[PDB]
Amino acid sequence: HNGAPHHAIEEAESLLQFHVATYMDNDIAGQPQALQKSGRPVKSIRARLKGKEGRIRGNLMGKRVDFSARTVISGDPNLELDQVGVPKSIAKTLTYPEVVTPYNIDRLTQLV
Amino acid sequence: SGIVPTLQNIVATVTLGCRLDLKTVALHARNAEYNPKRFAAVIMRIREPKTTALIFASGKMVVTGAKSEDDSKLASRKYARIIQKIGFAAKFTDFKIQNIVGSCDVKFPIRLEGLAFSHGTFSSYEPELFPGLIYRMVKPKIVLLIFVSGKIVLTGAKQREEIYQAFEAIYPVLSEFRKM
Amino acid sequence: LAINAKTITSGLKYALATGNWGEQKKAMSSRAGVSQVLNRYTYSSTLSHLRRTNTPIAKPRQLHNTHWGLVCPAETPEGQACGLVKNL
Amino acid sequence: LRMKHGTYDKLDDDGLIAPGVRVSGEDVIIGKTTPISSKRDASTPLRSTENGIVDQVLVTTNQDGLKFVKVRVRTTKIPQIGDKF
Amino acid sequence: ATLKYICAECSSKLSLSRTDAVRCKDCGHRILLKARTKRLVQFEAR
Amino acid sequence: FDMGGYFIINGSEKVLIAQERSAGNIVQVFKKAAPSPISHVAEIRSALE
Amino acid sequence: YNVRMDTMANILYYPQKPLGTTRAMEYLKFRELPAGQNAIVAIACYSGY
Amino acid sequence: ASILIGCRRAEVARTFKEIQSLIHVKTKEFGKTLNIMKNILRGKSQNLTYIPRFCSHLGLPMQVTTSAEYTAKKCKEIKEIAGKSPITIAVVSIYLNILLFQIPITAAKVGQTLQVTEGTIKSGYKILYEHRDKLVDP
DNA sequence: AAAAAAAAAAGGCGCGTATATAAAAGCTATGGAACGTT
DNA sequence: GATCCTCTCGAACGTTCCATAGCTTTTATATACGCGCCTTTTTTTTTT
RNA sequence: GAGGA
Ligand SMILES: [Zn+2]
Repeated sequence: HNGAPHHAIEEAESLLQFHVATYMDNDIAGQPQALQKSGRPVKSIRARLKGKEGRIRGNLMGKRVDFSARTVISGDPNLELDQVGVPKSIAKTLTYPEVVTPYNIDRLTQLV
Repeated sequence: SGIVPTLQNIVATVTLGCRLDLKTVALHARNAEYNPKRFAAVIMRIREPKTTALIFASGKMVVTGAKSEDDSKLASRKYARIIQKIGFAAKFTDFKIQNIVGSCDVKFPIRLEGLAFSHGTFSSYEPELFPGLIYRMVKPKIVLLIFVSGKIVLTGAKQREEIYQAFEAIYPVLSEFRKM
Repeated sequence: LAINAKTITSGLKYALATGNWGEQKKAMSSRAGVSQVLNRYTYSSTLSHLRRTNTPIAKPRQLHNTHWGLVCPAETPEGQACGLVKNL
Repeated sequence: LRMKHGTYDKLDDDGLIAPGVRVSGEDVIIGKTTPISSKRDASTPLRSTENGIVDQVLVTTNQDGLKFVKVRVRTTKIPQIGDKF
Repeated sequence: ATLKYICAECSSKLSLSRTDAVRCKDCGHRILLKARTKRLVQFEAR
Repeated sequence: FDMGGYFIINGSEKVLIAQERSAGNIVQVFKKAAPSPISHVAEIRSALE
Repeated sequence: YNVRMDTMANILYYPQKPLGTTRAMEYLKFRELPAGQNAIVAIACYSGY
Repeated sequence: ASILIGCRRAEVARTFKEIQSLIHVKTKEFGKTLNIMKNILRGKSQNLTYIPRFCSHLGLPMQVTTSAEYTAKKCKEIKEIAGKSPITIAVVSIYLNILLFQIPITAAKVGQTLQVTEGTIKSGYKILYEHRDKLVDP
C-alpha cells in the first residue's frame, strides 16, 4: 500500500514464503536452516513429529506412565516362581484403589 | 541558613535603536575597542560604573560586569550618551536585565555525593570535573552551583530575590548532606 | 587503541568450555567432542582420560596391526564408540 | 509465598548452614530470595533422596563481583544388598 | 573464641555482617569458610 | 600426584582429547566399485602445515 | 580431596594395594592410590543366593 | 553517562577521564549529559572503590591498600581541606602510605600513571603531615 | 686567584579546566527545494 | 534406517541553492586544579 | 560430558 518499488516486493515475498516454509519444516534440503539467535536451528513443527520421539513414537505409541518403579534385581531361591520381592519402601509408595464394599469395609478402615 | 547568595555579576542588554559606524566608533571614542577579525563587537567600558558594553553592529549593547541591577543600568545610560558623544543620534532604548550571576559560602563542606544520591533528581557533582554541584531549583528557576568548600554559586536569573529565595529552600538539604 | 581483546578471550574460552571446535557462531558445523571434563572418578581413570584419543566418523573400528605398541589393544569404550576412541 | 515446604530451621540468618549440621530429606541448605519488582523464595534444598552432614561451606565472590557460595555434603555409604562390585 | 568465618588462606578467624563477603583483612583473600557450628553433633558408632 | 595436562575453564577442569585425522600430503590410490565409471582414483589432500 | 570442592566425590575408607601387582602399576602410582581391597573370596555354591 | 551509571550502580569505580579515553565526548557536554541523565533516571526510579584500582595499577600490596583504606575513611571526618574532589585525597592518601613505606614509586611514576597533578599531591601532603596524628592503627 | 657569561627552573599565574547564566555575528550544519542530468 | 535405558547442559542523480536552527563569537565569576610558560632566580660554566 | 548393562 505504501508504494511498490516493484522488485523489493519479491525480495520480501520470497522472505515470507521462506519463513512459512521453514516454519512448517526446518529441514528443507538445499536450504539454509532458519536459526534462532543461538545457532540452534528452529524446531519446526515437522521436526516435532519426526520419528523416534516425535509426538508419535515418543508420546503416543509409547509414553511414560505413573504407578511404576524400577530397581536392581537379585535372585532368590526362596521365592515362588511367580512371586516377586518388591522392597518395602516401594510398596509404601505405589498404591491401588480399592472400592469400599461390605466385604472389606472393616479392613479398609483399619488400613486408613 | 540565612545566607544571601551575593550577586557576583548582573548582565543587561540595551538597544540603541540605530546603526553606528563601527570604524567611526573605534577612531573617535576613547574607552572603545573593536576588532573585525575576532568578533564584530564594540568593546566599550566605563570606569564608573565598571561594566562592559558589548556593542554590536545592530545597536545591541550588553551591560556586564556590575554587581547590581541599577549599576548595569546606570552604566548603560552613560554608555548610550558616550555613543551619542561620538556624534551619532543614538538613543537609550530597550533596557532589560539579562542575567544575575551570584555566589555564596556556607563555611562547611557539603556531601555532594550525598546530595547526588538522594537529590540526584536535583544534584550533579563532578569531582573529577567540577568541584561544585549543580542544583537547579525549578521554582524559582535558579541553579545552585554547590561547591565542596561550601561555595553555592547561583545564576541564570534576572530577579534578585530569585537567587535569594532559592537558597533559603536549599540550605537544609546541604545540612542534610553536611559533614560537621 | 580500540582493539577488541574480548574477541580472542571469549572466543577461546567459549570454544574450550563447549568443545565446539569452530566459531562461537558455528553451532553444529563446528566440530565438537573435544574438551571434555577430565573424569576424576579414580586416579587411574584420570590418567587414562588424559591419554585418550578420538576418531570422527575403511574398517576403522577394527584393530589394525600397526596399532601394535602404539595403542592399547584392549582398552576401548565398547558401545557405539567401540574402536573409535582409543588410548595410547 | 514460595516457601519450599521443606525445613528452613537449619540455616542461619545468612541463609547458610554451618558445617557439621546434619541434614536430610529436602532441608533447605541455601536460603535465597528474589525481589518481586513481597519477595519469593528461591532456596536450594538438597536432594530428596539423600542425607548427610554439611561438610564445609565456602563463601566467596564471583569473578564479576557477585557473592556466591559452594556447599559440600558428606555421606558414608555402606555396602548394601544391591551395590555392585 | 566464638566464630563466624575463617579466612581460607590465613586460617585465622573473622566475623562479618552482611557487609563485604571478602578480604581476609590480613591477606585480603576472597574465599572464606563458614566456621563450623557448635551443635555438638551426634554420631552413631556403627 | 596430580600430573597436570588440562585446563581450568570457569573453574572446571577440561582436557583436550587428541583428535585423529588422516595424514596430509600423502598420495593414496583407491579402487572404485563397478557402478562407477572410474575404476581407480589417486587422491592427495595437500595442505599447508 | 578434602580441599577441592567439586561435585560428586567418592573416596574409599581403607584402600589397599593389591597383592598381585604388575610392574607397570608402579609407574601409575597405583600402589599409592589404590582403588579396591583384598577380599578373602571363596568360590562356591553356598546357598544358591 | 549510562556506562558510568552501570558502574556506579554495580559498585564499580570509573574515572570520567578513563571513560573519555574510551570515548571522545569533549567531557563538558559529557558532564552536562551525565547530569541530565542522572536526573532523568532519578525521576525514573561511597567513593572508596577507586583505591584498590590504583593500588593495583601501581602494584601495591594489600596491607598498604588497607592502610590507605583507613586513611580515606578518616578523610571524611578530617575536614580541614578534606576532599573537594576527593580523587586528589585518595591519591595523597596513597602517597602517605608509600612514604610511610619504603617503596621506589616516587611521585613521578604515580603521577604519570594516574594522570594526576605532581603538585596537588604535595598540596594535600602539606595538610596531611599535620593530619598524621589520626592515622596510626598498629 | 677573579670577572664575566651561559643557561636550568621555580614559582607564578598563564588560561584552563568545569559550573552556571545572559547577550546574535562568522561559521555550521540542518532543512527545503525541484529542476538540471541519463 | 540403524536397539535399550538412565542423566547431564546451554527519473534517479545531480544540482543548485534556499530555508532551520545552531554555533560560536566576548565577556562578567565562584571554585579547584590542570598545564603554560615568563622571568628572574639560580646555578654552572669559561675565560682572563 | 557422564555413562551401567
Ligand atoms: Zn585470610
